Amino acid sequence: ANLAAFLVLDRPEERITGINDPRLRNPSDKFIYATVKQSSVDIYFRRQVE
Amino acid sequence: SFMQPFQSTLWLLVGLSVHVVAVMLYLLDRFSLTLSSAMWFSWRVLLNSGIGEGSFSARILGMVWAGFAMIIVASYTANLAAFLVLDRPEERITGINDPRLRNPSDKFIYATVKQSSVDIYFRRQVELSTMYRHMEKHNYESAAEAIQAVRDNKLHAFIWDSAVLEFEASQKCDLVTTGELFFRSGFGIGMRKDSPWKQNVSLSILKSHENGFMEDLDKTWVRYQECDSRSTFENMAGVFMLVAGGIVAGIFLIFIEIAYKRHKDAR
Amino acid sequence: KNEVMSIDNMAGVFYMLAAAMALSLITFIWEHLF
Amino acid sequence: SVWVMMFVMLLIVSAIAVFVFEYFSPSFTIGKAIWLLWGLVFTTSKIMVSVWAFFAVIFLASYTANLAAFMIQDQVTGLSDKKFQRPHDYSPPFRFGTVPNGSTERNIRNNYPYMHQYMTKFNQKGVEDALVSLKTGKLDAFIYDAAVLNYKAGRDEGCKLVTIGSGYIFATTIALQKGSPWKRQIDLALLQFVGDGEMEELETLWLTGICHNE
Amino acid sequence: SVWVMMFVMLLIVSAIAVFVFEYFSPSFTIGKAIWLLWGLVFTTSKIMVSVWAFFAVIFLASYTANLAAFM
Repeated sequence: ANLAAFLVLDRPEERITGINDPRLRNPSDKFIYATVKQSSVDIYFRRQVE
Repeated sequence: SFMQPFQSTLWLLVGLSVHVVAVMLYLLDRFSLTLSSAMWFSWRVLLNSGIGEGSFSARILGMVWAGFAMIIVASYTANLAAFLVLDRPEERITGINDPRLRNPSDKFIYATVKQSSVDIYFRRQVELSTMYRHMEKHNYESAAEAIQAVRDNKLHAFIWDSAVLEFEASQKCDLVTTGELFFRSGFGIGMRKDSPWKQNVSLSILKSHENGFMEDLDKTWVRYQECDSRSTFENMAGVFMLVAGGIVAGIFLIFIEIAYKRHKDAR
Repeated sequence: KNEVMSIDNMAGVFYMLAAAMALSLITFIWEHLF
Repeated sequence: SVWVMMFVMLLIVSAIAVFVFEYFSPSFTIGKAIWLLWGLVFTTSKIMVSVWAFFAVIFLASYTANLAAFMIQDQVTGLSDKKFQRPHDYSPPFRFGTVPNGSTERNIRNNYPYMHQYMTKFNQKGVEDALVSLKTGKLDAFIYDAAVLNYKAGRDEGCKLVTIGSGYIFATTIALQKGSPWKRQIDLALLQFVGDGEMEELETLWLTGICHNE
Repeated sequence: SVWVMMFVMLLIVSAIAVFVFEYFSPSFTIGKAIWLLWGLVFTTSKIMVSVWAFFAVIFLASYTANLAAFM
């Protein structure tokens, strides 16, 4: 039972799904994200708000 | 749950493979016991009574049949865990965000009571306009009508009075509140504007909120009642049907067949 | 909705039956003519 | 009644084997028959009972799958616990604290004054006092502005601090000067904003962390 | 190369237990030794190989769980 269980079930991983995740929304120091300066990503961020 | 769900097609394939076992083992004899011996070696291993002992090559192929049997039993236990845990279990409406409200259908009919507050919170908001041409054409006049419409399997779901629904979920085993709240407001007292009974009444109300009388009514009328939560199966019942019928039918073949073999021994 | 089906019909046994018949052929030829 | 089904059907099959013995009679039933029954729970009719043995594999697999059913899929209940209400009747004595001269302190002074005589050994100064004192175990838990605690619930490192129960609210339920002309207009406004769902847009903006995505 | 591991380790431990009972000789090798191997894949040192038999249950359970992985 447990050998089927902990090869199928929970605690398998933790995978970032998008901007809607709290790992971007509530930022942390153990999650560091970056881009390249003077880029278009800089633009689409510095235009939007939230 | 069921019978054997495992493809009577495949069951015939398994039974004809049992014939493959028998036919092959009795054909591999005379290369160097010939009537029913290797029959019962075969049905001993494949069923799973013995794995025990009993020139080289037929025994090799019997061990191959043991490999077959263990693969086949592993497949059965695999799917028996699978379709008791996994998919196709249900389909449960989660909230207003579901397409069963958003893209309405004729096999999903939803209703309320006319001249109600739900009528108000719908006809004020916007993007549920497609709701009304369903939601206005099937309505009711009292709560027990909706209750028995759930009882009579007439209507699928309701958006209604949260306290009342948590009661009749906790009272009778037919009902479940699903989702979050909607249009979160309060229940209070109705008074005229020139009625001077605002302020002292409000004072008494905050006294009731702070002195536990709210919790007093929550005990004395709200929080008592529970139903069970699923904590001798149709698989069990079907297996006792099949096995009881088959073995009693075997009993009433044993007498006649072995008695005719007693006639053969008399010959 | 996790696009699988609701038993199983893998080839499987067919390869295993073919392996078993192949082993029967590999064994019963070696008759001791010497 | 499942174990009853087991005993009944094995009594039947034992009786069947006794029939088969007494018509072999032109090796112990009461002995060996029961032992060989249970032995493949875990010479012709021996076969007829061992038919059950193949179903016993299913009676294996069912109680695999049933346990594969059940092995795949708090402490304090509320203010009514005498954990709070009798702290020195339980060893060690408890540790609960509030922000000094808060509203809840007035409400429990209306409720339990002796409890306040215990609670005044437990004052704090700020939020991370509460946060670290739970993450270091310096106090047991807390009772406060509970929606605030719901905010700080979804924000924890690994989310191992959960407030009272599943949102059970105890001591339940905009400032205007008296005689202002401003009641009716602001009320009509706010009941529109409640009425038109933008409150839920606010909810999506500011409320949830991890915990409602349990 | 799981099947390779199986064939190799069974050849090794089989040859071991055979020469073990040949030192016992003051039952068949290529006969009974192989059959009693594979039989609990699916006289005191015999026990020592059936230790594997308990791990064989695990070698059952793994290919339950692995197929429970893929199914």
